[PDB]
Amino acid sequence: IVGGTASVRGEWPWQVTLHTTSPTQRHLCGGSIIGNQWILTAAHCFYGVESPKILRVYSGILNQSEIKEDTSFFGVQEIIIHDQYKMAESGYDIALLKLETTVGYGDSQRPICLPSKGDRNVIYTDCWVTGWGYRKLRDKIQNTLQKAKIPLVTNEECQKRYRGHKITHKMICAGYREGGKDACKGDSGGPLSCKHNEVWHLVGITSWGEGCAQRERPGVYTNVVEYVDWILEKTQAV
Amino acid sequence: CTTKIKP
Ligand SMILES: NC[C@H]1CC[C@H](C(=O)N[C@@H](Cc2ccccc2)c2nc(-c3ccc(C(N)=O)cc3)c[nH]2)CC1
Repeated sequence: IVGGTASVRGEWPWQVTLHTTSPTQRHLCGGSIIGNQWILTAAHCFYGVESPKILRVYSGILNQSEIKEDTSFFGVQEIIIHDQYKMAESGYDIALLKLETTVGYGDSQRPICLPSKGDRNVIYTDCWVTGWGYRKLRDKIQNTLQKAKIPLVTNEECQKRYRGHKITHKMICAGYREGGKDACKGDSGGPLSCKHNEVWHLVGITSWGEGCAQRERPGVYTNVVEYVDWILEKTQAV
Repeated sequence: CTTKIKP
């Protein structure tokens, strides 16, 4: 996260750090708890991931230094990538991780609400991006989970900022015209969480952008409201 | 949450 500040423990209890153990263990992507055996994240995270056996989901983490060999984690039973997904820049950048065991909810880890189909018309003004990503273009994964408040941008305004790309209505953009605050490398897959009527909703999934926090280059996110039926299809299967 | 995820 560029231009953000340290989060407080328990501030974003749906936020997870997804690690890969191949070739060595490291943070791969962010993700969000949406159900007691489900993590919602970005499909591009899994480029070259041949098996869910190499994945570890850590919940209730503030600092990456909390993670050692003896730290508990959730194994991944299945990686479900949207079948229209080709690449982040073309959309459908959404995946579900079905966990091997159930997440016990509490003050350190709990799910975030998905948006309501009725709330596709609501105007969110309190949106935050979180993650352990870089704080500048050439950096390293941060120890402490960072946060930044960023305004949503209309699809029309985002399209002007991305000449040569097709910004679809299944994408949502966020950023300041002057730049300065944005997601950066290692934040992908994490949430764009918006507070409306005292409830937090998972509005976006960090997906792609041209650089980090540049002027007139907002971050592009998967527009979660457009995938609520896809999520329910995958999570509520008979 | 209005949108319910089955346990
Ligand atoms: N302004 C918008 C912003 C631009 C960066 C983008 C991002 O975050 N894009 C990912 C795409 C990717 C995901 C998984 C594997 C490989 C690539 C990324 N993560 C890293 C990254 C870098 C070091 C480490 C590490 N453990 O040292 C982990 C991940 C670099 N890029 C989010 C949106």
